[PDB]
Amino acid sequence: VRSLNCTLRDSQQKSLVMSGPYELKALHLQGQDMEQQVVFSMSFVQGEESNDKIPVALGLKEKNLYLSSVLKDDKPTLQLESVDPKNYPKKKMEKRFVFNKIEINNKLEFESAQFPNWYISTSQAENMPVFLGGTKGGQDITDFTMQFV
Repeated sequence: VRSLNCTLRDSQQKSLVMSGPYELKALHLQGQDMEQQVVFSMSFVQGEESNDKIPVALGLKEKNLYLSSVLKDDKPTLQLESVDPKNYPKKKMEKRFVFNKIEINNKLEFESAQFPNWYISTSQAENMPVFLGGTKGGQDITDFTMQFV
């Protein structure tokens, strides 16, 4: 399946890092301290494609960990999920692992295929988790830049 290596940064220049085994946190990084940032493998998977809308999976570079959207207390929730390292990545990923990457004026948004209009979001504050957020509109950050590695 075609994959790109990549880092993500929020629209406020916060870098993404592993908090626990299974959480990402977003924080202002600079310097050599930038080593500490998570590289994704972004996969081009089967789904609903327009010029504006590309379905992707987001895995960690050389880990069998994927971002998925899951119901956790009658709320769409972001988790890191372990997968069988022999079976992944796939072209037909399961729907919970699929995000629609939307280009919206040199920025990216990552909409969950599974929960429409829920986005990968970060907090304005330091050291908070990346979450699934349902409100675009000037409180949580929903847009990102992408860098190639």
